[PDB]
Amino acid sequence: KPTYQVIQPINGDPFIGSLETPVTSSPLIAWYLSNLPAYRTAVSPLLRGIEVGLAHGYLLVGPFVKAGPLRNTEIAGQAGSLAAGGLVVILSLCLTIYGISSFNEGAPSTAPSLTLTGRKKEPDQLQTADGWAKFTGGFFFGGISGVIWAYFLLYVLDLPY
Amino acid sequence: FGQLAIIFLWTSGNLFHVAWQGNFEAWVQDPFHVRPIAHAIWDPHFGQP
Amino acid sequence: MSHSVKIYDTCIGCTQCVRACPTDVLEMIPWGGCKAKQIASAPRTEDCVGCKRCESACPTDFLSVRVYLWHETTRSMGLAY
Amino acid sequence: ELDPNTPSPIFGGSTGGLLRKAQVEEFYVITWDSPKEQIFEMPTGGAAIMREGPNLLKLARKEQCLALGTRLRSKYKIKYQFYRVFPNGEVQYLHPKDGVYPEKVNAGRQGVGQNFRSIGKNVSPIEVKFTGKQPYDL
Amino acid sequence: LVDRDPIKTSFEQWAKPGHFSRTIAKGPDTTTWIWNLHADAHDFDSHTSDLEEISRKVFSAHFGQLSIIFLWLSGMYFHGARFSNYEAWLNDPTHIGPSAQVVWPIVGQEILNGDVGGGFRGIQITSGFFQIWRASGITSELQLYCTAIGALVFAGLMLFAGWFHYHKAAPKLAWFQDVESMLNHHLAGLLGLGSLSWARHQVHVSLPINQFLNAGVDPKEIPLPHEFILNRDLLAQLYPSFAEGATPFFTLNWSKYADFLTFRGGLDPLTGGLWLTDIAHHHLAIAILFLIAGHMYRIKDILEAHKGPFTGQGHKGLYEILTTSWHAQLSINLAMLGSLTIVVAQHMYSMPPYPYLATDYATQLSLFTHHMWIGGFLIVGAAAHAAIFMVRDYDPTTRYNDLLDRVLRHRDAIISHLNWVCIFLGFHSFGLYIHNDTMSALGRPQDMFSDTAIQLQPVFAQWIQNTHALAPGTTAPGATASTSLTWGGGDLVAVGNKVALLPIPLGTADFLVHHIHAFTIHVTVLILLKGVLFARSSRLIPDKANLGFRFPCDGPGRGGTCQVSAWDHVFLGLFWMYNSISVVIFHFSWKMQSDVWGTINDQGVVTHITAGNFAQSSITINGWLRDFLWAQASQVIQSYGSSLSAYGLFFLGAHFVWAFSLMFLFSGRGYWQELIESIVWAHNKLKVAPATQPRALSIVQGRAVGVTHYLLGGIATTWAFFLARIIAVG
Ligand code: CLA
Ligand code: CLA
Ligand code: CLA
Ligand SMILES: CC1=C(/C=C/C(C)=C/C=C/C(C)=C/C=C/C=C(C)/C=C/C=C(C)/C=C/C2=C(C)CCCC2(C)C)C(C)(C)CCC1
Ligand SMILES: CC1=C(/C=C/C(C)=C/C=C\C(C)=C\C=C\C=C(C)/C=C/C=C(C)/C=C/C2=C(C)CCCC2(C)C)C(C)(C)CCC1
Ligand SMILES: CCCCCCCCCCCCO[C@H]1O[C@H](CO)[C@@H](O[C@H]2O[C@H](CO)[C@@H](O)[C@H](O)[C@H]2O)[C@H](O)[C@H]1O
Ligand SMILES: CC1=C(C/C=C(\C)CCC[C@H](C)CCC[C@@H](C)CCCC(C)C)C(=O)c2ccccc2C1=O
Ligand code: SF4
Ligand code: SF4
Repeated sequence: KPTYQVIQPINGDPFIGSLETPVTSSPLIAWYLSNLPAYRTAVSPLLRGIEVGLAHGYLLVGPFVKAGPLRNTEIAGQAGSLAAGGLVVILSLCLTIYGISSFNEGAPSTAPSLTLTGRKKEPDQLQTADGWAKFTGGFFFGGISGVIWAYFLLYVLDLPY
Repeated sequence: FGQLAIIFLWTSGNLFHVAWQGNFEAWVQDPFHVRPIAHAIWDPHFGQP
Repeated sequence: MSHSVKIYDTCIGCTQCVRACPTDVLEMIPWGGCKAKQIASAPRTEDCVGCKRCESACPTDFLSVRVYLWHETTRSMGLAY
Repeated sequence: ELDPNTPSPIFGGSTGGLLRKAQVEEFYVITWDSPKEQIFEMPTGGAAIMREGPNLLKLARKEQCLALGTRLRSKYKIKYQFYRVFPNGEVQYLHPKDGVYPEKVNAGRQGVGQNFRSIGKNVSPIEVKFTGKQPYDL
Repeated sequence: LVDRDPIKTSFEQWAKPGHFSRTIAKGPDTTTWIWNLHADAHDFDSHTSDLEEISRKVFSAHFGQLSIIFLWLSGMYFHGARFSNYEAWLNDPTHIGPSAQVVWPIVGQEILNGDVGGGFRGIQITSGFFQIWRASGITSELQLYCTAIGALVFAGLMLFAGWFHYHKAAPKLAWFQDVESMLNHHLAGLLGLGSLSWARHQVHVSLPINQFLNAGVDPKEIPLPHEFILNRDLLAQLYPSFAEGATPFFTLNWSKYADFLTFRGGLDPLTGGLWLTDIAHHHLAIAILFLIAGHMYRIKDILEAHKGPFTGQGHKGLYEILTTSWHAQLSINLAMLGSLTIVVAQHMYSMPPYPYLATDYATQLSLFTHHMWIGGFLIVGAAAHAAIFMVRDYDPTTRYNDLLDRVLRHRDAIISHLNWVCIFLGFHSFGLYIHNDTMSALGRPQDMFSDTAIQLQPVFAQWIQNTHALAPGTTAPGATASTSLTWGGGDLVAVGNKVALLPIPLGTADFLVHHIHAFTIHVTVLILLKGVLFARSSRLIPDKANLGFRFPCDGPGRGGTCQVSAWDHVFLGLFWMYNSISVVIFHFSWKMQSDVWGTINDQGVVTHITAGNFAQSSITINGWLRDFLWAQASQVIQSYGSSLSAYGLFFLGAHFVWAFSLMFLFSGRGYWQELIESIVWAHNKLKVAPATQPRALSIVQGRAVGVTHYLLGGIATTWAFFLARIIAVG
């Protein structure tokens, strides 16, 4: 009922701010994002890696196969993996040497669940390095790979119009 | 002493992007204000033009 | 040095003279008289940033003061954050 | 944050005030006396009404509490406190310590002032080029 | 102060050493204060705590200006009468190339003054009276010499009303701080009773006296001087004595008429102004509104009303203040006055409102760039003065908790966005061009962005322009063509040397300039917006409003702590806008000549001053000095020994003054001190200096002498560059 929730700016204290509002926090947005890392960690990553790798994968095709350097290609290759498959490699390790910001190094192991987590204090890290690996390892097999059922597909395609 | 050092990796290549290509054996033959060469440009960006 | 910009003077009296500055300065130490006899260049300075609001008012009668620590904190920066 | 509201001091929301590295370093909350409820300027673009107390709002960085302070003594009162919080409680305890109101004596603390020599003629350069025999490290 | 207060000196103070801020100018001597005081001659922190007068001063200063325009332009209208050019031109227009102004021949001077004319030596003019002017029908040189003194009448009097305020014992609070009417009046009967009154002297007299001028004669072969009342036979032509209507209304019959009016649309042929006859109707149809409109009303009433959930409580009593801020009710205004001037700058060039413009090229682009720098020079201002609000004006806090207090609530936010906006632009809004170079210099056009190469394919045509002319599907009735001739549909046919006006069709290469404007308009505003918003307190300084909107910079600490403030956001925001406008100008003339400005020739084969070189060649940003700066400008650096020459001969100075600014812009301050003493020393040896302690420039004065010079430098450079490539071919 309350003019917008029991009317609060933030979670409650005003003072951090973020002026929590729609597009910050509406039952409708907020939800379109929790198997995914925004709030909770669904599973120990390893898997999120490829839905991340892959979805972002078959992107970067018409960007560099329809806007390519000398464009609209007559080659077997593009439509194409090509260079883009090269980008997921540069990308994916530009990605790794960031997982040298956190190492923090363990196996604990839980994608299995005890007791509704809370994480407890997930906010902030508590991702060890042996986590950020299995993500940016999922990234490679998500990038390269997610680059082929892009071109594998014939483009049945829609014409400008 | 890390100097002198870098002045010769400069000079070496100055004499070595010469003499498989970019004349002498035409520029000595006798050299009239046309365009004797240092080196070969190689960029993938280039057109045919 | 790690904050070393000399504002010292000679009166170090602080009435209709100078106070301005975010935390850094507790002074009023006295030294065994100078007329008003609150003296010194400083209190302990590992707390705040680098103004020269430090003179702007009440004499230093040689150098102004200024940026110079070099050796620089974040809290002493303003930004980390 | 509902399950405990301790609050004394009254904004509503802002974009302003502290973002994450107040948790990961050093915390910095200021507290105060009040009479009858008044409407105030802030740090961070503005403003609120006070009432009473603890009257203990928390700020980002120390420049900001003191900054009211000027703020807080025009329109007056004696009493303003500012403390520094960690994560993990204490050391560095900021306004509490002896007296307050710098411009008093009990004691010295601090400061010197001179280093080794006084203001007069350092036309004289810096001297020996850093060796660990001679008193150049304070 | 006390020379001697209150009651008991008439006797004026001239002398004993004089005034400001309380440790007033010392007694003991300095230089800076002579620079202070021209600056910040009015700020209004000082003179009085209490607004009291000042509103009682700003009415007087206003009077002075109104006079002054008047002193001006009597001058102008003089000049315009008795150094005539005008009588001669008007029989003669489209031959003439017109002056008001002549030198005298002393020393060099007179290269300058080169035959303009109906047979006299001149300096050619590009502001047009001679076109405001066409309107007067009656004519002759000695009058304008009456309109002239009629000018000096309004002045002396509209300048003794300024005696007749402040200095005279004079007025008090209520009179402004009860507003309640003020727009009521203003818009009703002046906004109205001018445009209204202007109607009455815009068909009465002007219409007829160019209705049969648009043929020739030697004037007065046409128009008697008073001629035009009880009389009128002459109205009969140009229409009826209403013959039998009554006070409009209807039980009226036309089998053939409808009252003068009869709307025009398009341009006159053989005077392509646009019809001198929609000009009455439109002004008439204005005034009414204003006539009805300025009849609101007395206030919070409307403002205190509607609220929303995002929307602002503040909206209400959105300002008891407003009545007495001032600095705010000027800042708002400048944005409008200012932003309502450069909307002139379009409707002008794509819809001339004076007889003989377009054909007259140079005498309406000068315009479109003068009017253009005001719809900009007045906008950055319109921010400065808000910053002047945002810091100071009210004694105390009691604005409270609104809409503003709202906007600020977010502020590292409204400006958090706007930022990325710009780097999105810039990358899509300039490196776009740089592609071309890097790849047309690499050279492979297949893949440029050329209007031909990257595919849209050869139409611009349909967006709005094509719906706009094409206009009468409509509830629209009217008039054979357009509101503006340029819009795509319609016409070959406009004018007699020359082309005046034609479609302008764009495509791409109108596409992306149009976008650089975006990014240029946007990062301009970022700096002013964030500037005026973070006016008073900031995450870097809280103790930030405390002297100043000005202060130099807080101090070496916090890392930088220099620019900050908001004099300086209104210092680096000018710096941009100088581009904002400086590149919009660069846009229009390269278009308007590459296409449009014309010639007609047998069978109308259009010959644009440049056969559309624009085509494939603005897109390259070198083409912008291949085709622009190095192409045109050849007329600036050829201009010696001529008549205009004063442009080529300026174009070096002021193309010097600019390259002097950097010295003021790029330098320290205790530097010119450290220097100013070596000087001061040499001075004392001979015994020649100390008194009035010579001092270097006041940190921010130095910035004041940047900027200001960087502009009157970098600007008149083109004022020269221009008048030098429309005078002479084009
Ligand atoms: C309708 C509004 C108009 C009015 C009435 C005012 C009024 C005011 N403005 Mg202001 N301002 C305006 C438009 C206006 N402004 C615009 C459009 C801008 C943007 C540029 C500004 C930017 C501005 C700033 C930054 C400041 C003010 C300030 C002020 C206040 C100080 C006035 C003063 O001392 O004169 C100042 C005039 C001079 C000292 C004369 C010097 C002029 C030089 C630069 C010459 C200009 C170049 C020209 C080509 C030279 C002549 C030709 C030569 C080569 C022969 C005053 C209340 C000042 C303040 O502190 O507020 C209290 C502050 O300085 N204004
Ligand atoms: C004939 C008379 C005259 C005299 C003797 C005075 C005398 C005085 N006036 Mg004053 N005043 C006058 C006519 C006069 N006024 C007129 C006609 C107006 C309205 C137009 C005003 C509006 C006015 C105001 C608002 C104020 C005064 C104030 C004052 C006092 C300060 C004067 C001063 O030093 O300013 C020196 C300035 C001048 C002598 C020149 C005035 C500027 C205008 C009118 C013309 C100059 C513009 C000109 C084109 C320059 C720019 C171009 C340049 C490149 C050449 C002083 C007692 C002030 C006061 O009460 O003390 C705080 C107050 O601020 N007057
Ligand atoms: C003092 C300095 C020295 C000198 C003599 C110059 C001189 C010049 N620099 Mg320069 N410069 C210097 C140091 C110097 N610079 C330094 C250290 C730098 C930084 C590295 C620069 C960076 C620089 C740049 C980027 C530019 C220049 C340019 C220029 C030239 C402008 C063209 C010109 O003046 O035509 C000479 C002819 C005249 C001046 C005719 C004058 C006739 C008119 C003005 C009327 C008579 C005068 C009258 C009083 C004016 C009316 C005012 C009235 C209202 C009182 C000029 C030759 C500009 C240029 O043109 O190309 C590079 C360019 O913008 N300089
Ligand atoms: C009581 C009476 C009356 C009254 C009368 C009068 C007094 C009137 C008037 C009239 C009027 C009162 C008019 C006015 C007009 C105005 C106008 C018309 C405006 C203007 C202006 C201008 C022209 C400007 C311009 C510009 C611009 C644009 C901006 C800036 C620049 C310049 C300035 C250029 C009557 C009649 C009923 C009668 C009975 C009695
Ligand atoms: C030896 C000597 C000298 C020197 C001289 C010289 C060397 C000079 C120069 C100069 C230069 C080398 C430059 C300058 C320039 C200036 C200027 C330039 C001024 C002004 C201006 C104006 C008037 C403007 C106007 C405008 C406007 C309106 C706005 C914008 C545009 C324009 C700019 C157009 C003398 C004799 C002095 C002194 C003695 C010694
Ligand atoms: C500049 C690149 C060309 C691309 C646009 C071309 C499409 C339209 C055709 C030409 C446009 C110019 O329009 C022009 O047409 C004719 C030139 O042949 C001229 O035709 C004019 O001259 C003659 C005199 O009676 C007659 O043929 C016409 O009745 C008359 O309109 C006109 O001066 C002008 O109306
Ligand atoms: C060059 C420069 C100076 C030096 C500039 C000076 C000292 C200009 C002032 C010179 C004045 C205008 C000379 C005035 C003397 C004459 C008016 C006196 C005789 C009167 C006549 C009849 C000639 C600064 O002070 C400065 C300050 C801050 C940032 C940058 C700079 C900067 O770049
Ligand atoms: S500022 Fe200088 S004079 Fe003033 S109290 Fe401090 S040391 Fe003394
Ligand atoms: S600005 Fe300077 S004097 Fe002031 S507190 Fe900081 S360091 Fe100390």
